[PDB]
This record gives sequence, C-alpha cells and structure tokens, in this order.
Amino acid sequence: TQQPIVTGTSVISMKYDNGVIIAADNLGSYGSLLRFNGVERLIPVGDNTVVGISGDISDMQHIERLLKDLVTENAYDNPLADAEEALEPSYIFEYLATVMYQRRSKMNPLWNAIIVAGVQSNGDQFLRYVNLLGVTYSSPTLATGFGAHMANPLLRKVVDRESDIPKTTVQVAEEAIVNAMRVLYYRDARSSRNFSLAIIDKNTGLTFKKNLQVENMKWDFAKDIKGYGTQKI
Amino acid sequence: GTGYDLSNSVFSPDGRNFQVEYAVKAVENGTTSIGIKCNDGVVFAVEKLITSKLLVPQKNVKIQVVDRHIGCVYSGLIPDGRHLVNRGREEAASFKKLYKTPIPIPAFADRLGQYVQAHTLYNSVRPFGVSTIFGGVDKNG
Repeated sequence: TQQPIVTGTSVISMKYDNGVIIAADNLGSYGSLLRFNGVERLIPVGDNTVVGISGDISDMQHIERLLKDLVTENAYDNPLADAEEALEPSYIFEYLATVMYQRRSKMNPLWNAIIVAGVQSNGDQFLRYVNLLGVTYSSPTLATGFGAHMANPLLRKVVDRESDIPKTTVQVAEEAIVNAMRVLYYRDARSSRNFSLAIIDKNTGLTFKKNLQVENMKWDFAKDIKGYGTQKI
Repeated sequence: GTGYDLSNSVFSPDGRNFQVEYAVKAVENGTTSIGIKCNDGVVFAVEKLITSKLLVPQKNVKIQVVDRHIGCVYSGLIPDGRHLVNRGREEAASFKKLYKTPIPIPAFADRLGQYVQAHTLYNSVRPFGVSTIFGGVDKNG
C-alpha cells in the first residue's frame, strides 16, 4: 500500500491486574466520508489474543487472513494445538512485526498500526504495538492515531507505571477505556459512536463485547454558546 | 521384449506401468488404515505398530489434518504420505486464498490425484508409495 484509502481510526488498550483490555470503533472511513459502519477491527486470535488494527482496511483484511492461516498451520501435526503448543500473543506479535518490517524494507508497507493484546501461558499480560515502519514498543497503555494523543493521557492517569497494574481492577480499566472512547468520539472527526471492546483475563475467558455505544454525552452547555465573540443573541 | 519395470512412466506391452504396481506392493506391506463415511461425516482409523515399549504412547501420530475440515490417513511409506499431505495443504491454502471458501472435498481429491498422477508421467521421479483415505464435510455434505 502506497496510500491508504478506506481507513480505520484509533485503537486503544491497557493492562490491568489480571489481564488486558482493548477497544476499537466499528468504522471504515473513505477519506472524510464515514462510509462503512460495522467494521470489526478487533480480531481475536484463538482464545488468548486480540489484535487491534488501525489504518488501511484492505491491509487489515490481509492481516486477518494471515492470522487465520497462521492458526490453521499451527494446528497442523500438533496434538497440543489446544494446549501447550497453542498460539501465544508474543508469537502472533513477533510474526506480525516481522511481516511489517519486511514490507517496510521492500518499500511496500502494510499501512497499519497494530496492537497485540493478550495473556501469556504463564498469566503474564502481553500488550505490544507495531506499525507500518516496523517500529515496536510495549507499555502499560497503548493507543494508535488520535488515541495516542488523547486516550493515552487518560489511561496513564490510571496506570502510570508498572507498579500501578496490580492495583488496577478490571472495572477501573473498562471504565477508563469507555471514557477514552467517549473523548475520542468527542474530538476525532473520523471516529464512530459504536465500538467493540475485548477483555483478555487470565482467570476468565476472552470477553468480546460488540455493538457498544458511547453514552453519557455532555452537550447541554452548547445551548449557551452564541456567536464567536461579540454576538449576544 | 523385457525391462519395462526398470523405469517409471514406461508402458509395458499390456498397457501397464509396473513401477506404479510395485508402489502398490509397497503400500500393501504397510499398516492397516480405514475410513468410514457415515450419515453426516467421516471417521478415520489406523493401526500403529508398537515395535517396542520404548515408543512413547499416544505420540507418533499418523492421522493428519488438512485445512480445518479434511482428514487424511495413509498406508505405505509414511514419508510419502507426509509429502502428499504437505502438497494438499498447499493446495487447500491456495484455494482458500483465491476463492475464500475452504476447499471442497472433491476439489481437494482432484488436487491430490493430479499430483500423484503427475508423479507417474516421468522416469525422473518415483511413484508415490502410499494409499490415502481422506475426506470431510463441505457445503455438499
């Protein structure tokens, strides 16, 4: 991809004491046109990994097909494909990052930003980010696009360092993620009110909430704004 | 004349390819493997010869999976069976990539058949020393 066409906006995610949470709005924009609603941009890989993808939607579908075929090929000649030798978040992320860096080095990048979130076999939380340049990094909070400018400040208020992760309940993390999605809907011109969320916990399964909506929207004060300075009526 | 059985893809005066029949002999000397088509699916079974009790039980799996819906078992030279299963996995992968839906069982059967038959067209390659029972459930049952 030399120039993105149909794109998806911010993907946000954060760690908490028992796992990870990741959210992304269900919107595929065509330039400034909110063209495709109902675009799932969180891809669960098995039952312990969710890949959130932002950017070109065609490349996102390519990544989806790659993840499906990776799961399929991991099942081959592997009786522990449902047990010890199942696909780990770190494996999926390293594969994705290798692919992204190779595509970047061939001057034909997958125009995306990817956040791999999940829980390792030993219960450790995995939360890492790769992009079309091959740049990789991990943090207690991760976000792509506008989320990286607006959601990350709100989420770091909750989990500022590693020590704050064990103190963060899943309720606090989910509330922070939903508030960040609402703020993004407030101040991102290419965002959607409908979004999907995914919790990957070491004690419970993978919880995939779909068709969520930004609620509790503060718009009343807008009735008191008149003109752009000197207008009185 | 004579010497027809020394090279592959050579027709004997009775119209036979003796190298293929020798491959079938190699197949018949293999362990037993069966497949049963039922009303809504298929079952595959195989006998694994426990040469000694040093073999780790429940390991050394013989039944292989292609895509997520095709099962393949074979009798004969196990490595040739693994080779054929790898080829079939490539075929199923390419079919999924192009046509989106998982490969139907007749399509996969023809892929494997064309591969095995092509291995009987040239003297520079050896015929496959396996018999393969495979199948599964597609949109047609």
